[PDB]
Amino acid sequence: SGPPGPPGPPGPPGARGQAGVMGFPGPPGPPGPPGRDATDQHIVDVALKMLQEQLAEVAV
Amino acid sequence: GSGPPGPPGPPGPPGARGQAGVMGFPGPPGPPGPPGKEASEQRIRELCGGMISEQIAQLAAHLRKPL
Amino acid sequence: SGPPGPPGPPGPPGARGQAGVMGFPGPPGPPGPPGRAPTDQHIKQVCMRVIQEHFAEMAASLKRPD
Repeated sequence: SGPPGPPGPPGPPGARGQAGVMGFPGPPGPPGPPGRDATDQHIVDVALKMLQEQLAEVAV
Repeated sequence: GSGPPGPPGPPGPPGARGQAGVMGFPGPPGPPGPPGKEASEQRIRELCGGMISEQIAQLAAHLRKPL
Repeated sequence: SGPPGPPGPPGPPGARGQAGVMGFPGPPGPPGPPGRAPTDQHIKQVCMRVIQEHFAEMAASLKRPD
């Protein structure tokens, strides 16, 4: 004859949420170092060659 | 008299999605730049031909001068 | 003798997902700038230095004792 029962116990907790989204791609690396500057040696070698050539041409 | 408590409720909602991942590592440094091009012999000869010739001529005249 | 109760309330939300995986590594950097080539003026300056540095050899080739 009596009153209906209580609402039941709260349900079980839900499953774990899906893992987070992948992070942003890393930035491009820094630019490489500057190439070696051309040294003066290749100019010195030729200048010395010309000096010898022209000095010898005065000898003749 | 008074009723049994109802059956257990429905399962809860799935948890919130995880936080976004951390940014990836920066790339490696680029390759070194190409070496500076050397001047050709012809280019050097053209630029220094008259200079060397004038210097030799001036010196030759100076050393074979009479007082 | 009383009716059974209504079904309980919806349960807890689940625990939050684990953090996402780190992103892709970045691409390699660009190649460096080229080395510098000599200018016409620089070439002339070097040539004049060589003449000065070997002026002794030049004089000797043109004039010696006796």
